Amino acid sequence: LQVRDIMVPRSQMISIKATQTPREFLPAVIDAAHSRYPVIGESHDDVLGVLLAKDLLPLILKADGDSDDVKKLLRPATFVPESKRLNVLLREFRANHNHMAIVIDEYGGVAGLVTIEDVLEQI
Amino acid sequence: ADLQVRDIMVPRSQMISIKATQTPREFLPAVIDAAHSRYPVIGESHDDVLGVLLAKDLLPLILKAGDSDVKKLLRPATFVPESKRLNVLLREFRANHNHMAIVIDEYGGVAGLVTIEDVLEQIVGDIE
Ligand SMILES: Nc1ncnc2c1ncn2[C@@H]1O[C@H](COP(=O)(O)O)[C@@H](O)[C@H]1O
Ligand SMILES: Nc1ncnc2c1ncn2[C@@H]1O[C@H](COP(=O)(O)O)[C@@H](O)[C@H]1O
Repeated sequence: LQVRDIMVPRSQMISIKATQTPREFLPAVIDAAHSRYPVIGESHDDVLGVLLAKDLLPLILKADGDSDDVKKLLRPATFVPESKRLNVLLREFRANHNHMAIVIDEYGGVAGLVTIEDVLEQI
Repeated sequence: ADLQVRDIMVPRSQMISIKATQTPREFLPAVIDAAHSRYPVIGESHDDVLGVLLAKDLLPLILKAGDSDVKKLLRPATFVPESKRLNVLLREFRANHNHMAIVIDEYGGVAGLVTIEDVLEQIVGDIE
């Protein structure tokens, strides 16, 4: 199997727009209750990095944390091609201690996202 | 290799936990530093696990007035014995979609904690 077969497709990704402050994005984030979210720029094809929910914790004890710039909290996205084999990806997740990869198509567009939990249900 | 939970667990003395009497103002510094997704919450001692706190459940405090009692956020813990085999543990993580279990010794005390990531660390191959 390949990543493209088991990915969360681009339309179904819950993403955070990089222009939004926590005041604006947190309601949808809290509703979705995911651990990690792609952060986008101009479009769903413009993935800037990934936001970990737990990385928002420092904002609780700030004066004005609800107005912070999310770009500063970003981790780089791990990118994989659509054709990446699942057995290879699983070994990569172990080596790099990550949970999420952003899937890019043959044109560099964003196909979707894929997680370690999803890989385990398929191989 | 008949691998068991005790072979891969984070032992009790190395667990980062939160005391159920602590406010977020009190526990957040330790929680932020440790940077885990999930924390056992303890009552009277490290053996008295009340449940688990998910870091992501603290997000509403960014917007709310609150940082001065954790118990309302508590999720039930999943408990497993030290002797459970890893193949069985993996099936349970997959069946219940949980990531963490609290490991219990033969006396009912807390031996440590164990995660799905710890299982995969043990069983998945190196990059070839
Ligand atoms: N940001 C996201 N958008 C859409 N689906 C996601 C996202 N993060 C995780 N998932 C899916 O939800 C599952 C559980 O992840 P989580 O909710 O973070 O525990 C994953 O295995 C993916 O299928
Ligand atoms: N509360 C905790 N205390 C100590 N170690 C932990 C805790 N949570 C997770 N771990 C360990 O850290 C690894 C990564 O989990 P996390 O930091 O939550 O992404 C796990 O696989 C465990 O080895």
